[PDB]
Amino acid sequence: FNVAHGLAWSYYIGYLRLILPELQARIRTYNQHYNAVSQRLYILLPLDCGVPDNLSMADPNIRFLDKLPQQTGDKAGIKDRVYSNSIYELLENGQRAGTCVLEYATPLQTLFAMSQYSQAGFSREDRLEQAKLFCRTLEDILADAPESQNNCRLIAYQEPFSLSQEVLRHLRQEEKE
Amino acid sequence: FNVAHGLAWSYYIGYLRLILPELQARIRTYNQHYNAVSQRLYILLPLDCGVPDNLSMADPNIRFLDKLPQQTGDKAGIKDRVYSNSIYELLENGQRAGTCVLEYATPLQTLFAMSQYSQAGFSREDRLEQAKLFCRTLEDILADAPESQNNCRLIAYQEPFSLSQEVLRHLRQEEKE
Ligand SMILES: Nc1nc(=O)c2ncn([C@@H]3O[C@@H]4COP(=O)(O)O[C@H]5[C@@H](O)[C@H](n6cnc7c(N)ncnc76)O[C@@H]5COP(=O)(O)O[C@@H]3[C@@H]4O)c2[nH]1
Repeated sequence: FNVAHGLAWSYYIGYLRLILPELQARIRTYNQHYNAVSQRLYILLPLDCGVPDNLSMADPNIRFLDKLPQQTGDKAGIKDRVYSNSIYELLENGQRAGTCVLEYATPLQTLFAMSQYSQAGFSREDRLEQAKLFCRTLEDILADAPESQNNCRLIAYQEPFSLSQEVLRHLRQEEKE
Repeated sequence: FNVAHGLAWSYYIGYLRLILPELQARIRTYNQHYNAVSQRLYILLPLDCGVPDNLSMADPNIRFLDKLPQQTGDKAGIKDRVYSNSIYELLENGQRAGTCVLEYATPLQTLFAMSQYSQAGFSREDRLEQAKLFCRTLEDILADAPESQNNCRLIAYQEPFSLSQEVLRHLRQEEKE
């Protein structure tokens, strides 16, 4: 029916509510320790199309550089379950034009897969509007979450382009203020 | 409305479909390498109550021993995202009566949390039947999944007891055949 609403709240309480409070603290460690990546976490949400696993192939201008400090903790009986993220370099005309923490909204690929299996009661036409609904309920969550306080920026998009440009646009404008 | 159905399918396509095919292979590595833990993955699903993060406190007789070999791979733009599980010793009258890979159905604690936040449209009364629905749709998935082929056993339960006994019951009976 409306699976996206539930998955958005799962994205909050099982991930971002966990890693947002300590995110900025762990970026400082990397930058301070390494000779710079900006503070926010940038989450890609392709609405129409699917979610690749390697951004470098989704857009060659998005080159991955290094990892962050891992985040560990016991969650649901697994001692030292570790949450890790990735830092990507974004190029423009062969020039390093940005650096930041970039990743896809993993639940989006769950939706894409569920629209294939039969007994999920989820048709391939509903896919777009569910991706839209997911992108939006998550927006409502982050505006009034105490954990989200200039922590992350949603990058929604739909493709009939170049992704590296789309993320650059969000980077360039958060530096404006 | 009916959030559990969606979360069950998220549990399959984002976790068990990933780690079940290689699970048994990675258990052999541990046992063969370490001087024994049985092959299945045992997933706890408390329906009424919540999901603690440390089983040793949920039941003192469930003592954690060691970890498995980590499982890594790129998923949604995070290079070398790692999935790890935990191996627990289960005691009986102060005696080591079992060893296996044990964990909670993480989505269950997502449900428990969502029943608190206001704008999730999810009341605290619906909690039990949603946990029931989650336990069941997942059963339907594992019966006809090609990835699940004597890989894991669901341990559902509801508490007005001793958990270590409940898991032992499932261990003792899978050894009967
Ligand atoms: N991008 C990203 N990186 C992460 O490290 C990460 N960890 C969680 N999540 C996303 O947040 C939510 C996690 O909630 P939960 O863990 O309760 O459900 C998860 C979780 O129960 C199960 N799962 C995934 N990894 C593990 C794990 N290491 N241990 C147990 N369960 C896991 O599979 C469900 C769906 O995961 P994803 O569908 O890949 O995206 C998850 C999910 O939407 C992550 N997203």
